[PDB]
Amino acid sequence: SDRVAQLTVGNSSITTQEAANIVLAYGEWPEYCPDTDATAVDKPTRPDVSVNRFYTLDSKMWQENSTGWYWKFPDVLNKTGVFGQNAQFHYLYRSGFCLHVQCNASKFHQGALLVAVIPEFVIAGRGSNTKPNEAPHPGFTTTFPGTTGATFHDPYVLDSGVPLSQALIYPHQWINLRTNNCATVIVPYINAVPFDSAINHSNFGLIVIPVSPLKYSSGATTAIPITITIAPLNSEFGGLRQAVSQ
Amino acid sequence: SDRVAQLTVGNSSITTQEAANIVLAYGEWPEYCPDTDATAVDKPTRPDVSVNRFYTLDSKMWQENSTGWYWKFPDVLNKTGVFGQNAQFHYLYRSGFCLHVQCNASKFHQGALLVAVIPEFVIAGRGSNTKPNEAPHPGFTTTFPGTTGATFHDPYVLDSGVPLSQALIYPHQWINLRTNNCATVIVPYINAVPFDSAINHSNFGLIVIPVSPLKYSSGATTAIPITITIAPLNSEFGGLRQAVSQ
Amino acid sequence: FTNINYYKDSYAASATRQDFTQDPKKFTQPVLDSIRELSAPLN
Amino acid sequence: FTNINYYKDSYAASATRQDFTQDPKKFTQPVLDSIRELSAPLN
Amino acid sequence: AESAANTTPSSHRLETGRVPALQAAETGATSNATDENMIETRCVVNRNGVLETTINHFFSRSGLVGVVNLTDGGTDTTGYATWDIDIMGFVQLRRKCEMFTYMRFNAEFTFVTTTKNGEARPYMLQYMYVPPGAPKPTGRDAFQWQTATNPSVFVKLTDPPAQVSVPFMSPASAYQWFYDGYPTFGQHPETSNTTYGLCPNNMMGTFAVRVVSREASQLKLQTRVYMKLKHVRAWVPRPIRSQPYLLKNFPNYDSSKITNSARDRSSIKQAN
Amino acid sequence: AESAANTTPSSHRLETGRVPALQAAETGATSNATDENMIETRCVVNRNGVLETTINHFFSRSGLVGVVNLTDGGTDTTGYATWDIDIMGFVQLRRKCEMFTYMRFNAEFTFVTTTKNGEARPYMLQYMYVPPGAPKPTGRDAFQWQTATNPSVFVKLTDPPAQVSVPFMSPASAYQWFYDGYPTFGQHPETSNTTYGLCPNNMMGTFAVRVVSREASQLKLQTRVYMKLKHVRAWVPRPIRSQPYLLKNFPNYDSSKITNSARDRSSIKQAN
Amino acid sequence: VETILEVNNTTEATGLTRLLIPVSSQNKADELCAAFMVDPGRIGPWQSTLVGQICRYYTQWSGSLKVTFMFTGSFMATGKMLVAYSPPGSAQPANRETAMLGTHVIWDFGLQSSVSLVIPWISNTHFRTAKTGGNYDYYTAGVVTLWYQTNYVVPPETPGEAYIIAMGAAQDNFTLKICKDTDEVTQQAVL
Amino acid sequence: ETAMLGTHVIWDFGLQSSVSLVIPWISNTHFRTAKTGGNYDYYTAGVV
Amino acid sequence: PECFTANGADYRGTQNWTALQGGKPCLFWNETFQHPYNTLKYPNGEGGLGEHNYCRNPDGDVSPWCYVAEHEDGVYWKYCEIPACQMPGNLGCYKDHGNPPPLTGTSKTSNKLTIQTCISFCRSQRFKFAGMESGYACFCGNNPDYWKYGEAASTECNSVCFGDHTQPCGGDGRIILFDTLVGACGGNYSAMSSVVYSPDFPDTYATGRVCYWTIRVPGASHIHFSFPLFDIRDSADMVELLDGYTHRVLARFHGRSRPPLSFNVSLDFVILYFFSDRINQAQGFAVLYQAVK
Ligand SMILES: *[C@@H]1O[C@H](CO)[C@@H](O)[C@H](O)[C@H]1NC(C)=O
Ligand SMILES: *[C@@H]1O[C@H](CO)[C@@H](O)[C@H](O)[C@H]1NC(C)=O
Ligand SMILES: *[C@@H]1O[C@H](CO)[C@@H](O)[C@H](O)[C@H]1NC(C)=O
Repeated sequence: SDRVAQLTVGNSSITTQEAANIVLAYGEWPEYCPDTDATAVDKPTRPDVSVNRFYTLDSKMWQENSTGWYWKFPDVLNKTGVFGQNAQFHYLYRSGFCLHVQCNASKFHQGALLVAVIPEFVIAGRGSNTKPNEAPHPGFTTTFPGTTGATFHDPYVLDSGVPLSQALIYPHQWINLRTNNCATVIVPYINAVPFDSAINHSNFGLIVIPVSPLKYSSGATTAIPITITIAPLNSEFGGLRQAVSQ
Repeated sequence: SDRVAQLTVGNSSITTQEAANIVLAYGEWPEYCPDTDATAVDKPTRPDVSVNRFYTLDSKMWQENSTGWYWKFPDVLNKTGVFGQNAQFHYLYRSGFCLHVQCNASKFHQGALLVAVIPEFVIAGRGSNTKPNEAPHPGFTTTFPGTTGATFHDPYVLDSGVPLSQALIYPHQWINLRTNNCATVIVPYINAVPFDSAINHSNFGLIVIPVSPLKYSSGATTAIPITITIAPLNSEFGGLRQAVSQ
Repeated sequence: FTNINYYKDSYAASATRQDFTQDPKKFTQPVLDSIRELSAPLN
Repeated sequence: FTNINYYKDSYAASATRQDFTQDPKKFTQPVLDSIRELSAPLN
Repeated sequence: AESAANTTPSSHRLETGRVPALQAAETGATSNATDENMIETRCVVNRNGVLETTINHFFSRSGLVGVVNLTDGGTDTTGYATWDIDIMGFVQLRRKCEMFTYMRFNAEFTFVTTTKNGEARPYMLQYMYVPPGAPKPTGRDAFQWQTATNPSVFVKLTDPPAQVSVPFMSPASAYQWFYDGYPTFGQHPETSNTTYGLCPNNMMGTFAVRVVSREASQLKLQTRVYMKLKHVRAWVPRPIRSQPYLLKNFPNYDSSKITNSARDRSSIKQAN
Repeated sequence: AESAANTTPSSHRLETGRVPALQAAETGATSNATDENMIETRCVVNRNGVLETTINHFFSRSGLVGVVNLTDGGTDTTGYATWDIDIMGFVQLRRKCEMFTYMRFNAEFTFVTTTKNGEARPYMLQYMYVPPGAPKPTGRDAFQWQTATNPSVFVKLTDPPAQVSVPFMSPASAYQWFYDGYPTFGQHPETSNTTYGLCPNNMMGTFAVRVVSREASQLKLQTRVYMKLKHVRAWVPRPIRSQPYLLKNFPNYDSSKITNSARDRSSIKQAN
Repeated sequence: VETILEVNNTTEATGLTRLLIPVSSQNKADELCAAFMVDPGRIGPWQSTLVGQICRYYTQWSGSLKVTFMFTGSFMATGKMLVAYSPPGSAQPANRETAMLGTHVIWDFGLQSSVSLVIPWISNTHFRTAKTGGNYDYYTAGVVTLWYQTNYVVPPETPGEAYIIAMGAAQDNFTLKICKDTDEVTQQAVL
Repeated sequence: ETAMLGTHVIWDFGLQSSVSLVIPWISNTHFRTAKTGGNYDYYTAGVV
Repeated sequence: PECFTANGADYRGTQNWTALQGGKPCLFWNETFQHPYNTLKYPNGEGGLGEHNYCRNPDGDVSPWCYVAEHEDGVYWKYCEIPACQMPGNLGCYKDHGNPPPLTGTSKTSNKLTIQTCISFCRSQRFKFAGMESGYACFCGNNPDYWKYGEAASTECNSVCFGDHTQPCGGDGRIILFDTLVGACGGNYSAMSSVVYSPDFPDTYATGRVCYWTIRVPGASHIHFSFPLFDIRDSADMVELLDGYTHRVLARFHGRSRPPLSFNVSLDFVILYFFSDRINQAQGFAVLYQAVK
């Protein structure tokens, strides 16, 4: 009565057989901007169907020597569909997200993953140079990976100087291959401003890191992918102008 | 709602995931000696914490050619801790016991064990001599094995001349490796006298006998131990004097 | 007592009265199904 | 009067009101049988 | 909740179905297993206080923020000494402050000025707060030191240290030390992103100081800034950094030569 | 009882059975023989006060506690000066304080700093209170002098002496200068027990002081600590020591050369 | 809030394998698994958690703790373990028959794959200083030892090496006192 | 120091010149057989 | 080298100052009727007491010390910082500040902590340098830079140990350094001129100690031996000198035999034998050798 679930948003539906309870981030549901907290004057648009649905990204094979992956959510589905088209024409943006990460295997595989959101997940440069001219900084595809994603180099320090062990304070969930095969996190709009550009600022980022390695005996299946879907709950847009690319 | 359980006694706790219902011996809970049935005059002591907790014994590897093991419960935890120290100084003793036998394996192993209590489990000597001078009798480590335990020689006759097939009249429980991995039996104080010495008389004895042999394919794990914990519920002691060893 | 300010502004005062509103379930149990204390988390 | 403190803490004040509770029989007559004043201490 | 927590008397249970010690961690929740659903406890009433562990009592410490030099030479002198106001210069208050994402507070800056070898001569100073957009003074006798429509403090060296209260002056609703984004638009390079992570809503002007005189003063002063937080509110707690800081306004760490979060032991099966 | 005691008029008795002057001392009790059950007294009303003899008026004296030196040389200098806070260094306040077993109070430490030959130049000092577990500063320009999450006092030499209030900070319910026991476990030697009587619940950190400057200061300061007790409660009164103190943290006396509690007389049958 | 303990903080370990506890099939009937101290202000496994840094900011702590283990093996892998807490006194216990006299919880590998050993407050005084030994052994808390109860049995064609993730948090009666500076940072470069 | 762990009474030589040590009934069963040792040490009572 | 003991009990020098740079003079050992250590009660040596004012150690202290003139400031005795008083295997004392320690390795705390227990704790884990401070510490490490905080004076690091009360276990915030080679059983010694101590040298040697010290040099002409320290008061335990080519014994030393201060052997494969007993153990040896090329 609890390990089954069907999440339906718009014209999409996600069915599962082995699931834990859904994680609601900070106890707050995604809601529309109230008139007291608002600061713009132009009326915002609310498509409510074409931008509120489960967009499925690509799958990534989880090998034995894998380190992990991360995304930037107001940047991943920024070029795909009506949400991206509506976000390229407008200047202001505000929405929540529903998350779902699929990873199934047999009852003979072992391993565990950690999927969590990190608000304001700034990527750190890797180097030992303090001069301003040679201090290493991450590239644009490292900061904003896009719909593909980026890999970790030192996932022990979250590629940010912050230890992974303390990253359980964020809204997180485990994917233990002996217990479940999916993880679901609902996250509201977390920002210090009511509206913000969905192109020059990623609010938070999803991270999948295998802490327990994938292990199996010789003879079983060897292709274990990680699939992720994203639902932009309660989308709002404002400041209509020409469409920009980036 | 029934295959999970958490038994907490004192400062100990036993968690499980695959369990049957607890077995209550003869429908009687362990209770304190009533004043009508008592015969001593000195006031008994009741520690209620330091002697009422789960003491864990050693583990024994269950091989393919195993026959079984048995213990004597007012003798196993007779030298370990506050219960043993309190039982060496006093002359009278009365308590119940809570039992728990752990044996986990994969879903590819097969086999079944039989854990049961036998009140007044007297060990029989093995031989065909009727002369009083050569009639074989068991040694002290065979009658009272201690905290280690003793093995069976002829577990088909329970090493007592009594058949194992009829030993289901005792309070028993099965450990079937396809159903559960633990067995729990709660037993009250069973004796024909209110109080009794916990050194010169064992009330009953636990017995673990594998009737279905342990079988597995080549490649799986090969170390299958048997772990046992004991909780002395409702302990009472009387007749305080110098501490004796045995 | 408590060093009230002598100014027209309100940010130039000292620390005001304390507030013991912890509400720690927003970080420890951020789930939708209220897990009972004596039950299994998964059925 | 008496130099009341101007702080949030309570240990930073001066000496509070006095207390004249002597109760000196806990050291001078620590016995169980109440010895009368006009009597012999041993019979 | 003025105290911590009380413990109710517990007892033993011998029955099936109730398992409080099997809290599944795959759900992302914290185990809610108390003492009373476990080993037999007693009745204790706790009077230990929880007042000191609050945010307002945790951030009401001054600490050092900035050090400003003032050479005031004779032939290659400068006269003034500007210092942009930022708290990411000393890793103590930065490490204490960077365990949250969004904060909002008021400040109580205190200025302590001493001499090079250590001495307090009665020279009068002038501390000036230049907001962003106001022109910076160039010279010890510049036009900007008139302080018209500009707050300034006149104090000597023998006087007690000055102390002014600064309100919350960010254009947004709260502060933030982590801005995963870009301040401008257009195309961004891939080799050197010197504009990534630049906190836009954090610049708070430049602090300035000179010596009020006519000709010069053969002295080398060195003033220190101590900022106390008050009326503080924190959001979205972040894990505490475990790597040594390397840059001023960029979180970086050494790829090689990584520091572990814990020290080493001889063996895993040994507590000492 | 705001006054001492009043005397009721008495008279003579000539009768058998009532003996108030035969209080047996084998019982461990104090003789309860008053004046009215003895020689004929008069009616006097006493207005003498008993306010000064209380514990709160007996322990509200400052006295000297510690003396801390600060050489601040040029080539073999130290810069800082730590001093562990303990009151068993000067036998006056120790003798006054060691007539009880368990005490509990608050402190009003006052710091008086002077120069070697005697002079008050306006040099700024920094008094730091390092609790147990915090790192001790090593050097006059060390990292610990930032005083973040650490109480400190900045005062000059020409200023009046500083005075801070210290609360009751023992982990137990009260203080104790007599601990008949051992702090650790295991086997204890028989030759030299340097761990016997070590008061565990009495360590209160280390007090530190330096001079706020850049290069150095050719001066030799010497600060004195005066601790005033207040809000004091005493338990289990102990007899007053009659032997000269010999060690800092161990009650010892000379086996030979014993001091008598009273002086000598010529004869026992002579009052002079 | 639960946070991963670093029990495998010894050498011969990289960053990710530093947070795991290896579980295999022992040939001897009873063996000792990883063990660690309780005091969260002491250099060791409690240094990688958030509660350890919070208690390193302050100087005295009270209240009970919680350590929640989590089994990340296969589905067909079963077994039982003994997690045991022991108050101060003698050294770390040598065998299980000595370690099971304290506060212990028998743990199984079932559908629910996490047990939470609670560490009760068994101190003599009200507060303990977050300080390591020397002359400060007066404020030690004890040792948490993890023992093999029965075994790690596994069917064939299944890997026989699992891992257990250890997490730790605080209780409702956990309270702190006097604040100070932490000892995680002493030196700093001029930024 | 071994014998005073049982039931004992401190006795003085005063004006009253007799003490009465009572021997409590500390048996495990209800009745004891009035028989000496050998295999009958099960019914022994103790030493004064 | 002048001190072959961990506390400088055998120091016969002529330093009549407390320190050579900025010190106060020591008082004579015959002008000290006020204090219980003088020549008027200890004639014929007893630690070394003549008509001089040298820094001796008659009371079994952690360091040599003399009587300073009391300037009405309390202290009437100060430790003498002797630069040439260090047993070979004692690197010196250094400072200890914080999170980067001087020795990056494992640590251990104990209520009984002598020098040899920490040396054995660091040696059983294959570390190069030992270290201890404040009486209860054992810092192991292999790093070549342990002076990152500076070198401190030897008089500053004279806090007493816990298992023994005649050995200096560093001080509060000051670590004392040692090599892991001292007090061991055996070692492939191929240096030019080293020192060989008995097993458990700072402590007393254990019962049933027997080991093999092998001395090999890449082609020296002959070796030169010396015996600075030698104190065994039993007739069972014994030291031997062996040849490893055809296994012949060169010399057999015993407790009842006074060994010569120096002799020569024209060999380069010297073997050392040391059979302990189980009845009496008092002190070991400090054999110093030198190879002539
Ligand atoms: C120390 O002894 C030397 C003799 O070598 C002597 O010249 C010198 O004056 C002595 N110094 C003192 C302070 O006794
Ligand atoms: C102590 O010995 C020195 C060295 O010979 C001598 O000069 C001095 O007079 C002696 N003192 C006494 C009191 O004999
Ligand atoms: C050993 O040889 C050296 C020179 O080779 C010589 O100086 C020394 O006296 C010799 N020792 C003996 C005991 O002959």
